[PDB]
Amino acid sequence: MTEYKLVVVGAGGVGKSALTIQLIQNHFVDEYDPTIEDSYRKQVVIDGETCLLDILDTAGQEEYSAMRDQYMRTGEGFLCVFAINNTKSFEDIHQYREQIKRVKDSDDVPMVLVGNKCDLAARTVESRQAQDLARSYGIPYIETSAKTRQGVEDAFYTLVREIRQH
Ligand SMILES: Nc1nc2c(ncn2[C@@H]2O[C@H](COP(=O)(O)OP(=O)(O)NP(=O)(O)O)[C@@H](O)[C@H]2O)c(=O)[nH]1
Ligand SMILES: C1CNCCNCCNCCN1
Ligand SMILES: [Mg+2]
Ligand SMILES: [Zn+2]
Repeated sequence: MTEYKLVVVGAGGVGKSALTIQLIQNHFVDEYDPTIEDSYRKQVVIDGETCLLDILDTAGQEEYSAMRDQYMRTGEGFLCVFAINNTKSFEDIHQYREQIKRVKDSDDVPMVLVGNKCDLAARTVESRQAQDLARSYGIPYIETSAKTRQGVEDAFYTLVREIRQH
């Protein structure tokens, strides 16, 4: 069975753990819920393929940046997750994509840009400029809401498709 090693990157609080738990466990978490599992596994069906998903859930804080260089190196695809209500997290996508190309030694790693927290009305990152940042990266863009399950599978499965196409 094909195993897709996925790594969730992005600034702190954008919903990296929420997107991961909503995919593997079908349950939404907030600040009060534990998010220290880091490593996840689940058998899913993507485009008719029954496969195994290895989700490497990383922390977004700069304290764990040196810890992100060690793991995620063994990752194949990456979800560059930001929050549509936080403009800094969207422009922080710059330093995370650049941190993956330096661990991968490659300009085109299987990658995906994720705009999370779409349920909230206080959008500060218009989808237009997010679709353009992902287009300039040459990677797909997925708008998600880990709170309402919308786009959650679309983000992880499209990144898996990115791995296949690479
Ligand atoms: N409304 C809404 N809130 C969300 C969504 N995803 C995450 N959140 C909220 O954002 C906060 C951070 O969630 P979390 O998944 O831990 O984000 P994180 O990027 O993993 N943080 P860290 O980098 O420290 O691991 C929580 O309060 C959570 O409820 C979403 O899609 N919608
Ligand atoms: C709350 C949940 N923590 C996830 C892992 N991060 C360690 C530091 N985070 C600060 C608040 N983040
Ligand atoms: Mg987290
Ligand atoms: Zn945290």
